[PDB]
Amino acid sequence: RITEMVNDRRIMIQKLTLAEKPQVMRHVTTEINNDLFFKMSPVAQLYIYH
Amino acid sequence: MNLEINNFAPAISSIGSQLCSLSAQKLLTCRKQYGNGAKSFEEFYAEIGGIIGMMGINSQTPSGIREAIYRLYQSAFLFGDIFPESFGIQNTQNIKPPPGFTAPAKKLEVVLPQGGAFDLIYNNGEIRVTTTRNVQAGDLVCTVTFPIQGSVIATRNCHVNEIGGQLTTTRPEIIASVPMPARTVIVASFDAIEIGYGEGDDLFAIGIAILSNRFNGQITPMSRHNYMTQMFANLPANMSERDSSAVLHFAQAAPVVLGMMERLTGAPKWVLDY
Amino acid sequence: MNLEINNFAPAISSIGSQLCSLSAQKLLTCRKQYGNGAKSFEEFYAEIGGIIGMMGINSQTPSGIREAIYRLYQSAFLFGDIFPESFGIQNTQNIKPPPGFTAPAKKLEVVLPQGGAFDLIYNNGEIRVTTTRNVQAGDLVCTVTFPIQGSVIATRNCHVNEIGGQLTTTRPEIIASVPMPARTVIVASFDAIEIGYGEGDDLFAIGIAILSNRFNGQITPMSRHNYMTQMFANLPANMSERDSSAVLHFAQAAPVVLGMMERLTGAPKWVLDY
Amino acid sequence: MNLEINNFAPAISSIGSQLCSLSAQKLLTCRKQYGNGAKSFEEFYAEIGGIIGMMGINSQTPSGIREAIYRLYQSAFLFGDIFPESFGIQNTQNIKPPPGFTAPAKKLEVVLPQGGAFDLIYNNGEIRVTTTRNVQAGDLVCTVTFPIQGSVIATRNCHVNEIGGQLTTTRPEIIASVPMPARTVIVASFDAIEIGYGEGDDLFAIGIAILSNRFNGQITPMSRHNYMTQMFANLPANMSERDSSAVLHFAQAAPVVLGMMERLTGAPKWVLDY
Amino acid sequence: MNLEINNFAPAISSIGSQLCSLSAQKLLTCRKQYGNGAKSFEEFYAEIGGIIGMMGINSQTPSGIREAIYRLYQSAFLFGDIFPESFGIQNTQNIKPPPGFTAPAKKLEVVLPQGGAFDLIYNNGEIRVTTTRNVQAGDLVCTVTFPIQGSVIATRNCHVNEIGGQLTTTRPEIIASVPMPARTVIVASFDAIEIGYGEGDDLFAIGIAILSNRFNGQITPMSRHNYMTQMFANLPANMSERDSSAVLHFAQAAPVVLGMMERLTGAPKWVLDY
Amino acid sequence: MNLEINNFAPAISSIGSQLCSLSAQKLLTCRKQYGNGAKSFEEFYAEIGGIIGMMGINSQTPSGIREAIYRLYQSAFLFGDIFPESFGIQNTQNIKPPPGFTAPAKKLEVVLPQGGAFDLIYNNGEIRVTTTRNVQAGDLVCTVTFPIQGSVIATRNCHVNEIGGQLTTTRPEIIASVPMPARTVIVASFDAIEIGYGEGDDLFAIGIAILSNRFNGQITPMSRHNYMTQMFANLPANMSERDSSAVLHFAQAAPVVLGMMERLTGAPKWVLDY
Amino acid sequence: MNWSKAINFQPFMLETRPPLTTIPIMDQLVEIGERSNQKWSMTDRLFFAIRKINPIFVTSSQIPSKFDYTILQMPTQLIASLKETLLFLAFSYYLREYQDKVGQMKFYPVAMKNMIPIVNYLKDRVHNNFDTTLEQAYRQNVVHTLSASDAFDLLSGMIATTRLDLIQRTRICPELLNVLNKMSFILIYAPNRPSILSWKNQS
Repeated sequence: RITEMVNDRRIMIQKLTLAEKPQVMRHVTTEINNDLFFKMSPVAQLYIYH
Repeated sequence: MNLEINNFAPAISSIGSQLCSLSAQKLLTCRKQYGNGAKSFEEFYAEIGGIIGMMGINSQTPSGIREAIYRLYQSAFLFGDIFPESFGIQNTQNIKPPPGFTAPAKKLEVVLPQGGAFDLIYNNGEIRVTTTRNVQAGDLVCTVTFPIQGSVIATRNCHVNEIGGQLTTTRPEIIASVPMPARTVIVASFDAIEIGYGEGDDLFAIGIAILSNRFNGQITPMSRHNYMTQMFANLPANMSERDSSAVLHFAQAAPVVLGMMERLTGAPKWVLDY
Repeated sequence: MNLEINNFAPAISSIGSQLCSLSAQKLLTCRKQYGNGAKSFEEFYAEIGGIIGMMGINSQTPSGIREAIYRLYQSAFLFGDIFPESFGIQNTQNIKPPPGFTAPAKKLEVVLPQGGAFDLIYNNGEIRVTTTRNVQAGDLVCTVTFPIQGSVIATRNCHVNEIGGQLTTTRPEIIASVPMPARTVIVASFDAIEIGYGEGDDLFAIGIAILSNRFNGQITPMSRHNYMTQMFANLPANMSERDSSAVLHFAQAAPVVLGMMERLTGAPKWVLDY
Repeated sequence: MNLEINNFAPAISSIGSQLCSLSAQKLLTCRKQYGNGAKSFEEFYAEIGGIIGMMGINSQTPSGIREAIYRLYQSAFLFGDIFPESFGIQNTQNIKPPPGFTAPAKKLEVVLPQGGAFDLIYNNGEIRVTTTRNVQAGDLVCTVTFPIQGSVIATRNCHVNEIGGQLTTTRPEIIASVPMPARTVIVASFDAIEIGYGEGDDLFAIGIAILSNRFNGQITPMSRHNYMTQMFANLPANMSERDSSAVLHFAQAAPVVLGMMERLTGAPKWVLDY
Repeated sequence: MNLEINNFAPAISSIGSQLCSLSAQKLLTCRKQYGNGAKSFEEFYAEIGGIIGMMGINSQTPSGIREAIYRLYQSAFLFGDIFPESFGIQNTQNIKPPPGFTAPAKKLEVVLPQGGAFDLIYNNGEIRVTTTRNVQAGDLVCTVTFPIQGSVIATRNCHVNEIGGQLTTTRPEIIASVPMPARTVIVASFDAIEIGYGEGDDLFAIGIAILSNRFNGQITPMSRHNYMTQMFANLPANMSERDSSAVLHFAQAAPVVLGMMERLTGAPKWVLDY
Repeated sequence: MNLEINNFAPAISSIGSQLCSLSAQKLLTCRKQYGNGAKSFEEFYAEIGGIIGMMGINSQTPSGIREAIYRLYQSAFLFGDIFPESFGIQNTQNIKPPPGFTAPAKKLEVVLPQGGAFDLIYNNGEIRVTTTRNVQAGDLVCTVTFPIQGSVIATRNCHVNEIGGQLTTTRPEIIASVPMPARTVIVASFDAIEIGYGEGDDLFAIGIAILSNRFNGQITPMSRHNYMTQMFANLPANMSERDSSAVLHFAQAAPVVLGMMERLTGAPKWVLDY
Repeated sequence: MNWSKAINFQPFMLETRPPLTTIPIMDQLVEIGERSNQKWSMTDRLFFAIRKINPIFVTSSQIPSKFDYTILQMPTQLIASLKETLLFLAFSYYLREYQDKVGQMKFYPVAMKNMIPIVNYLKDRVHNNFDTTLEQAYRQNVVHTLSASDAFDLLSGMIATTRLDLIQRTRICPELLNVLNKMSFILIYAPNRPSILSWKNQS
């Protein structure tokens, strides 16, 4: 997953040892939409100023 | 539609069906949390609706899963012969049964005998033939080539093998029961289910065109019934009834997922609950 | 194809052309830096091709660009009248001159005068007229309705107002010079350029289908020549020729960019150099 | 002209096209910054113009790129079954789509039916046949063997499959539409594009001789149209339209870049913008 | 037109073409970053469109480039054979090659043998003559005075030297091959390229007027084809193809750039990539 | 083959011959140092070879020596009168004598006197004429217009001025020795050396084409004998025999060196040892 | 001029690669075959090894292939023998150390004669012994019953190249020399003589 993202950077990761490939780990990624904060609000001027 | 199906089709089809199910679940989840706003729903889906990860596929765009579907479809239904046969037979990894077929049998496919004694006209779930000449009672007049399972209703001047109103064999044969003169009629109605899934037919129509634009020489737009009949008739001769079910499930689920990624509506149960 | 063009079309067309230009320049840049790898070029473009520096797109994905193109096209060519005709926009926002037309005039469009005295057939770049009756020298035989500019070659039994080989006006009319008996033939060939752009016809063919799927009732698939002739015919009469070019550039560029985003080949110089 | 296209032609052609594109970009970059001084343009170019970072080149001079082009062309198109082991062809996982064709279809290729009913001649952009005997409307009179795409203009006494002025199929067939007497004439003009590239023809002319001096027994100098027709006719039938374009782009770009290296003028857009 | 070309025309042309390319590149550079505000594009270009580092130019406004172009054109092509000491000419031998010609040869220029034996009429790309009297096989019919390179199509009742459909010599001669009596007609079509650059014809028409309003005694408005035919006819006999190419490139680039500095549209490729 | 040789030609030729000899010596030195391997001989020559220490020529590339030869040849034989210092060539009276001519005389050139008294046929080294009428001893029959020098063998029925077997004059004239009736034949053979050099004919064949592709309006491909005769017939009348040899040496060495730079074979002795 | 010091690019080896779009999918199937025991060697029990030798006729180079399981044949009508089959199997096993793992393309020698009847014949009559190996069968059948020259001629006839071609190509690439040495072959070169062949045991 890390080596397959396409961006401005070339990611290189040394190949994993045949034994150390199953090793488990936890990586929590949030799944939530952020588009509901950017509506039109009666306090938008306050947001801009602050 | 000309195509060849190798013996690795069930293994490819399991992965394809899992990918389709994951994409459908992702679409529904992103659909239930869509707040109306400046960003349209198509843009909203493209941003965080194509990012699905599993073994093999590692793409975070709807184009990525579209290309994954293309690769799986080509490797399963259009590539000639993947490996020597024994390599596939000795596979130990197991697969998961697909959901049962739910497509109603309306235009049931039957073939007349070589004699040409009868004429065949179709209706809704009903085959009626007339006799040009006089024929003795107790001989085959029609046999079913497309597999069918279910109850039997409204049989006149013909007999079918059934107990308690339910058909016994998957390929029923219609035989005469009483001597008849020429120009008579024998009918046979069926409340049955054929191979395929009835729901999500709108998505199939627009997904078959999408995957026909790519494999133009092999796949052409057609009806779902004809597509399923041709796919069933093109299956390899030696295959268990468990594997053919998975192959057909993937063969029908690929176009509906392709069309569902275009029209951002819900997914059918047979795709979602795999 | 029925459509209503308002007085605000140049302002929307400037934004549309800028968006198309920026989208094309990004594709050539992404196309130049692709390195063969597991990820296909379609996914590689879809992951970074939408990040462009332009206000008015609410998404960093190709879907955002596609929706922006759709809304600009609908506002400019299909919505109808926006605001009173006295509304002042040209004073504060000036537009940029679009590139000059490059489409060769092969099927030049002319209209015969009333009276049925002439026979019209078409050719590669010329028109020849057959007289059904006797005609006196110095009268109209044809006149062009689709504007044209360029040189003139091989005029026979007709005279066209020109100096030094160059046509004096954008709408020439063909007149005779010698009395002609019936069944005579008069020809007029032009090495000239019609309204439109000549490059990117493969992209236009699929882009027009893409945008005809959405506006099914309004826009229909057709060749580029017919599309541009109808678009020029639907322009408001009270509009400058400096704004008509700006409208037509976007009118042809939108299908080209829509079809370019599907077939990820290069871009024409006219879309890129705006 | 004899040649056997090997079964890994697209992979060879991707590397060849990338090499040609890099050479063209280097040429124009050196050409823009050549300030008039003591050295002429060719000493300036032959000193920094060959330093390209790419696998397979064993020199930093234009001679190295010329020899790489020779090796790639011989491996891809000629009878020699030599695999270039020093380029990156073995590690290729994906290819990039080539630019769309832009060659005008002036001499379109047509094959007559075996009957002998018609005589065929040629014009700038059309064909016309004269019937020798009475022919009833509704049968073939001509068909194009060379793929074409575009619009149709000035058809007479014949019907072609088209909607909105745009041709439907890539190989249209011409059929009579009116019963006609013998000696009747029928025409069909096309505003279409054939397989090939229209720009850089002098470079092609001066490069085909360069690559025919070396492969004298396999390649003879000829026009671009004949060369492209022979290359297309020698393509295998089991080829996708996306791979065939990749093969043909390199097949035409190799002579163009070879002649470009001789006369240090510009380069066509379809070569540089690959 | 009346005009005298001196022996040092290539030296002047090599500076004029460089100045034209510099101005066009600056135009596109400023066109890319136009703010689209209250100021028009004309004011923007007049404010920041100048060149500051070239010896010979005395102002940082576009008017300086215009005045330099006027001086160079007058020195190179007009009656006054004045050597411009103000621009720095160090070697009159060094000349960067110009891009190859791209102008299609529609109205090909041919001269009759002077025996009054044939009638000449023109078409889109072909000439065709009718025999006034009896003619025997193997004698001259037509010959071209404007050099032409390309392919040959639809050769009927005549012979031209050709190898693989490609013309051998740059000035082909048409000779009859069969004894042809009774006022027959022969045709000869060429898919070739004449002298000059087809692109940017709109700018040439507006720039030729600009430079004829100044040199009205020597230059008159006319079409590009006639202008180039006369310019090529006025070239000295002691002139190689390497030098005449530069002379003609500047001769066409000067009006195009003069008209481009008025209508601030894009620039043709052959001007930008010199 | 039209050309105008200036009177300053020896000054240009003394530099051109030195450049050619230096290039040939460098080619030999780097040719003896090549080990068979990955790089072809062309790459090896283009990289390590081609480095000469010569003033006035600031290029160490093969292309640089190529265009130095182009410039020197154009100045010396085509432009017309031109001062050597203009191109940076120092003009000095003190120069080196060129090597002596070694071209074997096979087709010696003669001109019959007026009146049609005799008819001439050619042989490998001899001329034989037949008397169409009666002729008395003591009148001219033939005279060589191309200067010749060497011994005379097998002189029959005629007399030439010679002592000890050696021709006394560079332009011998044949005079009949005894009157002859009845259409006999007189034969004169020679073992002589004409103007030019014998070794290196293979290189000349391609060098003349190389320098004819550039100066096509001045030079055409031909044999070495014809080229030498045309060059000799165009020298200015008032010049010594020392300068003529210096001019002709470069006149022949430029094509052979241009050809030697293409086919990287050896070089003739008359080029190396200058 | 056609010649290379690379073993993979010799005239008797064929390059193969799946279609360029199906490459990722065929990788998963190779891992599926690695999960099962789908690999033949010259050291494992011949009873197990002979169960996984299934030569396939080749009609095109666009075929998937795994390095430790695939052996190829061309469509023909000739029938191979036991000695030719053993020689080809040993050749293909010892030729796979130089296979290119990093790239997407695989190279395999092709068998001129049909080996399927011989493989079926052998598979029908092999018992589950703990010590019999494929290398043991090769040593008992080829080395101990044939001269080196006859076995070399058989090997040359089992691939397209003629005997003189093998002897010539062995001098350019040392990898081929090592491969033949693993098959117990010895080459002795002397001036003014053709090359002579001997087994390793007798040298």
